[PDB]
Amino acid sequence: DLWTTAIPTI
Amino acid sequence: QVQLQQPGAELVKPGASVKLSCKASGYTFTSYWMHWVKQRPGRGLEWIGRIDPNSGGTAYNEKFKSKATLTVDKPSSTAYMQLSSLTSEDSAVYYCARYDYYGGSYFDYWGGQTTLTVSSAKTTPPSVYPLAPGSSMVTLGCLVKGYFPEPVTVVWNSGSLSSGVHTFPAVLQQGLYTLSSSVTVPSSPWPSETVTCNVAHPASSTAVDKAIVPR
Amino acid sequence: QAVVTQESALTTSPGETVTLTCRSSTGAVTTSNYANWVQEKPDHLFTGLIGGTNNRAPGVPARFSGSLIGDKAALTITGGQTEDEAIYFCALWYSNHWVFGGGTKLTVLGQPKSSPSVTLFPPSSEELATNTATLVCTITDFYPGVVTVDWTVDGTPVTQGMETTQPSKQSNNKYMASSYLTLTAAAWERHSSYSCQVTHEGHTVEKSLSR
Repeated sequence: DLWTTAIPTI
Repeated sequence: QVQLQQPGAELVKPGASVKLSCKASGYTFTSYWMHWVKQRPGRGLEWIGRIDPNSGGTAYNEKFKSKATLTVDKPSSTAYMQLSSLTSEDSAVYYCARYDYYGGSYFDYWGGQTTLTVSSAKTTPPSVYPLAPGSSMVTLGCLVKGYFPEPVTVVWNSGSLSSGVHTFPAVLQQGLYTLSSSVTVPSSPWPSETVTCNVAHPASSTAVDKAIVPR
Repeated sequence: QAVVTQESALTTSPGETVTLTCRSSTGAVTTSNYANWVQEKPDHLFTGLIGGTNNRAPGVPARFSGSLIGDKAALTITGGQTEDEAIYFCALWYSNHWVFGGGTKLTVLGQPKSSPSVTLFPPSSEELATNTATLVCTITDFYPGVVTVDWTVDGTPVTQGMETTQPSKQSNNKYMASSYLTLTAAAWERHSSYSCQVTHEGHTVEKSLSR
Protein backbone atom coordinates (compact mmCIF):
# COMPACT_ATOMS: atom_id res chain seq x y z
CA ASP A 1 0.00 0.00 0.00
CA LEU A 2 1.42 3.43 -0.88
CA TRP A 3 1.11 7.01 -2.17
CA THR A 4 4.56 7.81 -0.59
CA THR A 5 7.47 7.62 1.85
CA ALA A 6 7.56 3.94 2.95
CA ILE A 7 7.95 2.87 -0.50
CA PRO A 8 11.02 2.98 -2.74
CA THR A 9 11.22 -0.54 -4.44
CA ILE A 10 7.57 -1.41 -4.05
CA GLN B 1 6.04 24.93 -22.91
CA VAL B 2 6.09 22.18 -20.25
CA GLN B 3 7.50 19.24 -22.19
CA LEU B 4 7.95 15.46 -21.87
CA GLN B 5 9.92 14.14 -24.82
CA GLN B 6 9.90 10.40 -25.50
CA PRO B 7 11.53 8.32 -28.27
CA GLY B 8 8.86 7.58 -30.86
CA ALA B 9 9.44 3.84 -31.07
CA GLU B 10 11.86 1.04 -30.27
CA LEU B 11 12.19 -2.43 -31.74
CA VAL B 12 13.51 -5.26 -29.57
CA LYS B 13 13.68 -9.07 -29.59
CA PRO B 14 11.57 -11.16 -27.19
CA GLY B 15 13.60 -11.93 -24.09
CA ALA B 16 15.58 -8.70 -24.06
CA SER B 17 15.19 -5.63 -21.88
CA VAL B 18 14.79 -2.00 -22.95
CA LYS B 19 15.26 1.23 -21.02
CA LEU B 20 12.69 3.83 -22.16
CA SER B 21 13.21 7.55 -21.52
CA CYS B 22 11.24 10.67 -20.61
CA LYS B 23 13.18 13.93 -20.83
CA ALA B 24 11.61 16.75 -18.84
CA SER B 25 12.08 20.46 -19.49
CA GLY B 26 10.01 23.51 -18.61
CA TYR B 27 9.45 22.89 -14.90
CA THR B 28 11.46 22.04 -11.79
CA PHE B 29 11.96 18.30 -12.40
CA THR B 30 12.06 17.30 -8.73
CA SER B 31 8.80 18.85 -7.56
CA TYR B 32 6.50 16.66 -9.63
CA TRP B 33 5.81 12.97 -9.42
CA MET B 34 6.22 11.01 -12.67
CA HIS B 35 4.05 8.14 -13.82
CA TRP B 36 4.25 5.46 -16.48
CA VAL B 37 1.19 4.17 -18.32
CA LYS B 38 0.90 1.26 -20.75
CA GLN B 39 -1.54 1.19 -23.65
CA ARG B 40 -2.41 -1.57 -26.06
CA PRO B 41 -5.18 -0.96 -28.60
CA GLY B 42 -8.30 -2.86 -27.61
CA ARG B 43 -7.23 -2.96 -23.98
CA GLY B 44 -7.13 0.68 -22.93
CA LEU B 45 -4.76 1.89 -20.25
CA GLU B 46 -2.86 0.35 -17.34
CA TRP B 47 -0.96 2.15 -14.58
CA ILE B 48 2.60 0.80 -14.26
CA GLY B 49 3.75 2.90 -11.31
CA ARG B 50 5.28 6.20 -10.20
CA ILE B 51 8.63 7.54 -9.08
CA ASP B 52 9.23 10.57 -6.90
CA PRO B 53 12.11 12.44 -8.60
CA ASN B 54 13.09 14.10 -5.32
CA SER B 55 13.31 10.95 -3.18
CA GLY B 56 13.69 8.31 -5.85
CA GLY B 57 10.69 7.19 -3.85
CA THR B 58 9.03 4.57 -5.94
CA ALA B 59 5.65 2.88 -6.09
CA TYR B 60 4.56 0.00 -8.42
CA ASN B 61 1.46 -1.72 -9.69
CA GLU B 62 1.92 -5.26 -8.32
CA LYS B 63 1.30 -6.63 -11.82
CA PHE B 64 4.41 -4.70 -12.96
CA LYS B 65 6.86 -4.91 -10.06
CA SER B 66 8.92 -7.87 -11.29
CA LYS B 67 8.77 -6.46 -14.86
CA ALA B 68 9.42 -2.69 -14.57
CA THR B 69 12.04 -0.60 -12.79
CA LEU B 70 11.50 3.14 -12.58
CA THR B 71 14.32 5.65 -12.04
CA VAL B 72 15.51 9.19 -12.82
CA ASP B 73 18.74 11.14 -13.36
CA LYS B 74 18.22 14.49 -11.63
CA PRO B 75 20.98 16.44 -13.42
CA SER B 76 19.58 15.66 -16.89
CA SER B 77 15.92 15.88 -15.82
CA THR B 78 14.82 12.70 -17.51
CA ALA B 79 12.87 9.74 -16.23
CA TYR B 80 13.50 6.15 -17.17
CA MET B 81 11.67 2.86 -17.25
CA GLN B 82 13.55 -0.39 -17.75
CA LEU B 83 11.34 -3.29 -18.94
CA SER B 84 12.78 -6.80 -18.56
CA SER B 85 12.55 -10.24 -20.17
CA LEU B 86 10.40 -8.94 -23.00
CA THR B 87 7.51 -10.90 -24.51
CA SER B 88 4.74 -10.37 -27.07
CA GLU B 89 2.38 -9.09 -24.37
CA ASP B 90 4.78 -6.18 -23.76
CA SER B 91 4.33 -4.78 -27.27
CA ALA B 92 2.67 -1.41 -26.66
CA VAL B 93 2.83 2.38 -26.31
CA TYR B 94 4.33 3.45 -22.99
CA TYR B 95 3.58 6.95 -21.74
CA CYS B 96 5.24 9.03 -19.10
CA ALA B 97 2.84 11.31 -17.28
CA ARG B 98 3.75 14.16 -14.94
CA TYR B 99 1.75 14.20 -11.71
CA ASP B 100 0.68 17.01 -9.45
CA TYR B 101 0.53 16.72 -5.69
CA TYR B 102 -1.13 18.89 -3.11
CA GLY B 103 -3.13 21.96 -3.41
CA GLY B 104 -4.72 18.96 -5.10
CA SER B 105 -3.86 15.98 -7.35
CA TYR B 106 -3.22 16.35 -11.09
CA PHE B 107 -2.09 14.18 -14.02
CA ASP B 108 -1.43 17.29 -16.11
CA TYR B 109 1.28 16.65 -18.71
CA TRP B 110 1.97 13.64 -20.91
CA GLY B 111 4.92 12.67 -23.05
CA GLY B 112 3.74 11.47 -26.38
CA GLN B 113 4.77 8.01 -27.28
CA THR B 114 7.14 5.25 -27.47
CA THR B 115 5.39 2.38 -28.96
CA LEU B 116 7.49 -0.67 -28.19
CA THR B 117 7.42 -3.63 -30.54
CA VAL B 118 8.64 -6.94 -29.17
CA SER B 119 8.98 -9.38 -32.07
CA SER B 120 11.36 -12.16 -33.08
CA ALA B 121 10.65 -11.59 -36.77
CA LYS B 122 13.35 -10.83 -39.37
CA THR B 123 13.27 -7.75 -41.59
CA THR B 124 11.19 -8.20 -44.72
CA PRO B 125 11.03 -5.90 -47.79
CA PRO B 126 7.62 -4.90 -49.03
CA SER B 127 6.01 -5.95 -52.27
CA VAL B 128 4.40 -3.18 -54.24
CA TYR B 129 1.50 -3.79 -56.58
CA PRO B 130 -0.36 -1.09 -58.51
CA LEU B 131 -4.02 -0.63 -57.66
CA ALA B 132 -5.88 0.47 -60.77
CA PRO B 133 -9.65 0.52 -61.35
CA GLY B 134 -11.45 -2.11 -63.42
CA SER B 135 -14.52 -0.12 -64.52
CA SER B 136 -11.72 14.29 -58.09
CA MET B 137 -12.41 11.99 -61.05
CA VAL B 138 -10.34 8.79 -60.80
CA THR B 139 -8.66 7.10 -57.83
CA LEU B 140 -5.47 5.01 -58.13
CA GLY B 141 -3.28 3.15 -55.66
CA CYS B 142 -0.31 1.27 -54.28
CA LEU B 143 -0.49 -1.84 -52.14
CA VAL B 144 2.56 -2.24 -49.91
CA LYS B 145 2.22 -5.87 -48.83
CA GLY B 146 4.16 -7.84 -46.23
CA TYR B 147 7.03 -5.73 -44.83
CA PHE B 148 8.67 -5.89 -41.41
CA PRO B 149 9.25 -3.88 -39.25
CA GLU B 150 7.68 -0.39 -39.40
CA PRO B 151 7.80 2.18 -40.81
CA VAL B 152 7.52 2.62 -44.59
CA THR B 153 7.37 5.84 -46.59
CA VAL B 154 4.91 6.31 -49.46
CA VAL B 155 5.15 9.33 -51.71
CA TRP B 156 3.37 9.97 -54.99
CA ASN B 157 5.06 11.39 -58.04
CA SER B 158 8.08 12.31 -55.89
CA GLY B 159 6.07 15.07 -54.23
CA SER B 160 4.49 16.47 -57.39
CA LEU B 161 1.17 15.28 -55.96
CA SER B 162 -0.37 16.82 -52.83
CA SER B 163 -4.10 16.26 -53.14
CA GLY B 164 -6.10 13.04 -53.14
CA VAL B 165 -3.24 11.15 -51.56
CA HIS B 166 -4.39 9.10 -48.55
CA THR B 167 -1.84 6.79 -46.96
CA PHE B 168 -3.52 4.38 -44.57
CA PRO B 169 -2.18 2.85 -41.38
CA ALA B 170 -0.74 -0.68 -41.52
CA VAL B 171 -2.51 -3.91 -40.66
CA LEU B 172 -0.72 -6.83 -39.07
CA GLN B 173 -1.65 -10.28 -40.36
CA GLN B 174 0.83 -13.17 -39.80
CA GLY B 175 3.28 -11.02 -37.88
CA LEU B 176 3.72 -8.95 -41.04
CA TYR B 177 2.51 -5.45 -41.98
CA THR B 178 0.73 -4.01 -45.03
CA LEU B 179 -0.80 -0.68 -45.95
CA SER B 180 -1.87 1.15 -49.07
CA SER B 181 -1.84 4.72 -50.24
CA SER B 182 -4.40 6.30 -52.51
CA VAL B 183 -4.41 9.33 -54.78
CA THR B 184 -7.35 10.69 -56.79
CA VAL B 185 -6.90 12.75 -59.96
CA PRO B 186 -8.86 14.46 -62.75
CA SER B 187 -9.92 11.93 -65.38
CA SER B 188 -7.68 14.13 -67.55
CA PRO B 189 -4.26 13.27 -66.08
CA TRP B 190 -5.20 9.60 -66.40
CA PRO B 191 -4.05 7.81 -68.43
CA SER B 192 -2.69 10.98 -70.13
CA GLU B 193 -0.09 11.93 -67.53
CA THR B 194 0.76 9.16 -65.08
CA VAL B 195 1.09 8.70 -61.37
CA THR B 196 3.81 6.70 -59.63
CA CYS B 197 4.02 5.92 -55.93
CA ASN B 198 7.38 5.92 -54.17
CA VAL B 199 7.47 3.20 -51.54
CA ALA B 200 10.48 3.18 -49.25
CA HIS B 201 11.32 0.70 -46.49
CA PRO B 202 14.41 1.93 -44.56
CA ALA B 203 15.09 -1.21 -42.53
CA SER B 204 15.28 -3.36 -45.65
CA SER B 205 17.14 -0.63 -47.53
CA THR B 206 14.56 -0.88 -50.31
CA ALA B 207 12.90 1.68 -52.58
CA VAL B 208 10.38 0.70 -55.25
CA ASP B 209 8.88 3.13 -57.75
CA LYS B 210 5.81 1.76 -59.53
CA ALA B 211 3.85 3.46 -62.32
CA ILE B 212 0.12 2.68 -62.43
CA VAL B 213 -1.11 1.28 -65.76
CA PRO B 214 -4.45 0.64 -67.59
CA ARG B 215 -7.00 -1.96 -66.61
CA GLN C 1 -10.81 -7.01 -10.49
CA ALA C 2 -11.63 -3.60 -9.24
CA VAL C 3 -12.72 -2.40 -12.69
CA VAL C 4 -13.66 1.12 -13.79
CA THR C 5 -16.22 1.76 -16.53
CA GLN C 6 -17.38 4.53 -18.88
CA GLU C 7 -19.71 5.26 -21.82
CA SER C 8 -18.30 3.77 -25.03
CA ALA C 9 -19.37 6.77 -27.15
CA LEU C 10 -21.49 9.92 -26.94
CA THR C 11 -22.45 12.61 -29.39
CA THR C 12 -22.99 16.33 -28.98
CA SER C 13 -23.03 19.60 -30.94
CA PRO C 14 -21.03 22.83 -30.66
CA GLY C 15 -22.47 24.85 -27.79
CA GLU C 16 -24.28 22.09 -25.94
CA THR C 17 -23.38 20.69 -22.54
CA VAL C 18 -22.39 17.05 -22.26
CA THR C 19 -21.57 14.83 -19.31
CA LEU C 20 -19.35 11.77 -19.18
CA THR C 21 -19.61 9.37 -16.26
CA CYS C 22 -17.37 6.88 -14.44
CA ARG C 23 -18.36 3.69 -12.57
CA SER C 24 -16.41 2.03 -9.78
CA SER C 25 -17.13 -1.72 -9.56
CA THR C 26 -16.51 -1.82 -5.81
CA GLY C 27 -19.34 0.65 -5.33
CA ALA C 28 -19.82 4.39 -4.99
CA VAL C 29 -17.05 6.52 -6.49
CA THR C 30 -15.89 8.66 -3.60
CA THR C 31 -13.45 11.45 -2.96
CA SER C 32 -10.94 8.89 -1.71
CA ASN C 33 -10.63 7.75 -5.34
CA TYR C 34 -9.33 11.12 -6.57
CA ALA C 35 -11.08 10.94 -9.95
CA ASN C 36 -8.81 11.91 -12.83
CA TRP C 37 -10.03 12.74 -16.33
CA VAL C 38 -7.64 12.53 -19.29
CA GLN C 39 -8.08 13.59 -22.92
CA GLU C 40 -6.55 11.74 -25.85
CA LYS C 41 -6.63 13.55 -29.20
CA PRO C 42 -5.60 12.08 -32.62
CA ASP C 43 -2.06 10.69 -32.81
CA HIS C 44 -1.67 9.83 -29.09
CA LEU C 45 -1.70 13.30 -27.53
CA PHE C 46 -2.73 13.04 -23.90
CA THR C 47 -3.63 15.86 -21.53
CA GLY C 48 -5.10 15.61 -18.06
CA LEU C 49 -8.05 17.95 -17.55
CA ILE C 50 -9.43 17.21 -14.09
CA GLY C 51 -7.69 15.64 -11.12
CA GLY C 52 -8.90 14.89 -7.58
CA THR C 53 -12.57 14.67 -8.49
CA ASN C 54 -12.95 18.35 -9.46
CA ASN C 55 -9.61 20.18 -9.59
CA ARG C 56 -9.05 21.70 -13.01
CA ALA C 57 -5.50 21.22 -14.17
CA PRO C 58 -3.94 24.66 -14.69
CA GLY C 59 -4.20 25.96 -18.24
CA VAL C 60 -7.36 23.98 -18.97
CA PRO C 61 -10.35 25.89 -20.42
CA ALA C 62 -13.04 26.74 -17.86
CA ARG C 63 -15.65 24.76 -19.81
CA PHE C 64 -14.23 21.64 -18.19
CA SER C 65 -15.52 20.67 -14.77
CA GLY C 66 -15.69 17.54 -12.68
CA SER C 67 -17.84 16.24 -9.84
CA LEU C 68 -19.73 13.21 -8.59
CA ILE C 69 -23.21 12.29 -9.89
CA GLY C 70 -25.02 9.55 -8.07
CA ASP C 71 -22.30 7.04 -7.25
CA LYS C 72 -20.26 8.00 -10.32
CA ALA C 73 -17.58 10.58 -11.13
CA ALA C 74 -18.53 12.98 -13.91
CA LEU C 75 -16.81 15.20 -16.48
CA THR C 76 -18.87 18.20 -17.48
CA ILE C 77 -17.94 20.05 -20.67
CA THR C 78 -20.23 23.03 -21.14
CA GLY C 79 -20.36 25.00 -24.40
CA GLY C 80 -19.04 22.12 -26.49
CA GLN C 81 -16.22 22.93 -28.89
CA THR C 82 -15.14 21.29 -32.13
CA GLU C 83 -11.62 20.56 -30.94
CA ASP C 84 -13.27 18.84 -27.97
CA GLU C 85 -13.95 15.85 -30.25
CA ALA C 86 -11.56 13.29 -28.80
CA ILE C 87 -11.74 10.28 -26.55
CA TYR C 88 -11.92 10.90 -22.78
CA PHE C 89 -10.36 8.61 -20.19
CA CYS C 90 -11.30 8.10 -16.54
CA ALA C 91 -8.84 7.19 -13.73
CA LEU C 92 -9.64 6.13 -10.15
CA TRP C 93 -7.32 5.58 -7.21
CA TYR C 94 -7.95 2.41 -5.20
CA SER C 95 -5.63 2.73 -2.19
CA ASN C 96 -2.28 1.83 -3.84
CA HIS C 97 -2.70 1.90 -7.63
CA TRP C 98 -4.68 3.64 -10.40
CA VAL C 99 -7.29 2.07 -12.70
CA PHE C 100 -8.56 3.58 -15.96
CA GLY C 101 -11.87 3.11 -17.76
CA GLY C 102 -12.16 2.05 -21.39
CA GLY C 103 -12.67 5.65 -22.39
CA THR C 104 -15.60 7.53 -23.86
CA LYS C 105 -15.25 8.40 -27.54
CA LEU C 106 -16.88 11.85 -27.71
CA THR C 107 -18.19 13.32 -30.98
CA VAL C 108 -18.75 17.09 -31.34
CA LEU C 109 -20.59 17.64 -34.58
CA GLY C 110 -18.43 20.50 -35.86
CA GLN C 111 -19.02 19.85 -39.60
CA PRO C 112 -21.69 18.43 -41.96
CA LYS C 113 -22.42 14.71 -42.22
CA SER C 114 -20.82 13.15 -45.28
CA SER C 115 -21.28 9.57 -46.43
CA PRO C 116 -18.20 7.46 -47.26
CA SER C 117 -16.37 7.73 -50.59
CA VAL C 118 -15.68 4.07 -51.28
CA THR C 119 -13.38 2.61 -53.93
CA LEU C 120 -12.90 -1.09 -54.54
CA PHE C 121 -9.69 -2.23 -56.12
CA PRO C 122 -9.42 -5.69 -57.69
CA PRO C 123 -6.30 -7.85 -57.29
CA SER C 124 -3.32 -6.72 -59.34
CA SER C 125 -2.06 -9.34 -61.80
CA GLU C 126 1.44 -8.81 -60.45
CA GLU C 127 0.28 -9.99 -57.04
CA LEU C 128 -1.88 -12.63 -58.73
CA ALA C 129 1.21 -14.04 -60.43
CA THR C 130 2.54 -14.96 -56.95
CA ASN C 131 -0.55 -17.11 -56.34
CA THR C 132 -2.21 -14.74 -53.89
CA ALA C 133 -5.04 -12.23 -54.23
CA THR C 134 -5.91 -9.11 -52.33
CA LEU C 135 -8.93 -6.86 -52.72
CA VAL C 136 -8.38 -3.33 -51.37
CA CYS C 137 -11.28 -1.07 -50.33
CA THR C 138 -10.35 2.55 -49.56
CA ILE C 139 -12.98 4.52 -47.62
CA THR C 140 -12.57 8.31 -47.44
CA ASP C 141 -14.37 11.55 -46.63
CA PHE C 142 -16.93 10.20 -44.13
CA TYR C 143 -18.20 11.91 -40.95
CA PRO C 144 -18.91 10.98 -38.16
CA GLY C 145 -15.87 8.72 -37.92
CA VAL C 146 -17.58 5.36 -37.61
CA VAL C 147 -18.37 2.86 -40.32
CA THR C 148 -18.86 -0.88 -40.38
CA VAL C 149 -17.19 -2.71 -43.27
CA ASP C 150 -18.50 -6.04 -44.56
CA TRP C 151 -17.05 -8.20 -47.31
CA THR C 152 -19.11 -10.52 -49.44
CA VAL C 153 -18.05 -13.15 -51.93
CA ASP C 154 -20.76 -14.37 -54.30
CA GLY C 155 -23.29 -12.44 -52.25
CA THR C 156 -22.29 -14.35 -49.10
CA PRO C 157 -20.70 -12.66 -46.03
CA VAL C 158 -17.07 -13.69 -45.64
CA THR C 159 -15.27 -13.24 -42.34
CA GLN C 160 -11.82 -14.71 -42.80
CA GLY C 161 -8.70 -13.13 -44.22
CA MET C 162 -10.23 -9.73 -43.56
CA GLU C 163 -8.52 -6.68 -42.00
CA THR C 164 -10.17 -3.27 -41.47
CA THR C 165 -8.23 -0.30 -40.16
CA GLN C 166 -9.53 1.92 -37.40
CA PRO C 167 -10.86 5.21 -38.85
CA SER C 168 -8.18 7.89 -39.13
CA LYS C 169 -8.63 11.67 -39.30
CA GLN C 170 -8.02 13.30 -42.69
CA SER C 171 -6.62 16.70 -43.62
CA ASN C 172 -10.06 18.30 -43.92
CA ASN C 173 -11.09 16.80 -40.54
CA LYS C 174 -13.28 14.05 -42.05
CA TYR C 175 -12.40 10.36 -41.45
CA MET C 176 -10.83 7.71 -43.71
CA ALA C 177 -10.14 4.00 -43.32
CA SER C 178 -9.20 0.93 -45.32
CA SER C 179 -10.23 -2.71 -45.39
CA TYR C 180 -8.58 -5.70 -47.05
CA LEU C 181 -9.59 -9.17 -48.22
CA THR C 182 -6.82 -11.68 -48.90
CA LEU C 183 -7.31 -15.08 -50.49
CA THR C 184 -5.17 -17.51 -52.45
CA ALA C 185 -5.07 -16.87 -56.18
CA ALA C 186 -6.80 -20.26 -56.39
CA ALA C 187 -9.70 -19.38 -54.07
CA TRP C 188 -10.16 -16.12 -56.02
CA GLU C 189 -10.58 -17.98 -59.33
CA ARG C 190 -13.67 -19.96 -58.35
CA HIS C 191 -15.89 -17.08 -57.18
CA SER C 192 -17.46 -14.44 -59.43
CA SER C 193 -18.58 -11.58 -57.21
CA TYR C 194 -16.71 -9.54 -54.64
CA SER C 195 -18.11 -6.56 -52.74
CA CYS C 196 -17.10 -4.04 -50.08
CA GLN C 197 -20.10 -3.05 -47.97
CA VAL C 198 -19.74 0.09 -45.92
CA THR C 199 -22.42 1.04 -43.39
CA HIS C 200 -22.35 4.62 -42.13
CA GLU C 201 -25.00 6.34 -40.01
CA GLY C 202 -27.54 3.64 -40.89
CA HIS C 203 -26.98 4.10 -44.63
CA THR C 204 -25.26 1.28 -46.49
CA VAL C 205 -22.97 1.66 -49.51
CA GLU C 206 -21.51 -1.06 -51.70
CA LYS C 207 -18.93 -1.42 -54.46
CA SER C 208 -18.78 -4.64 -56.42
CA LEU C 209 -16.74 -6.20 -59.15
CA SER C 210 -17.07 -9.36 -61.18
CA ARG C 211 -13.88 -11.28 -61.93
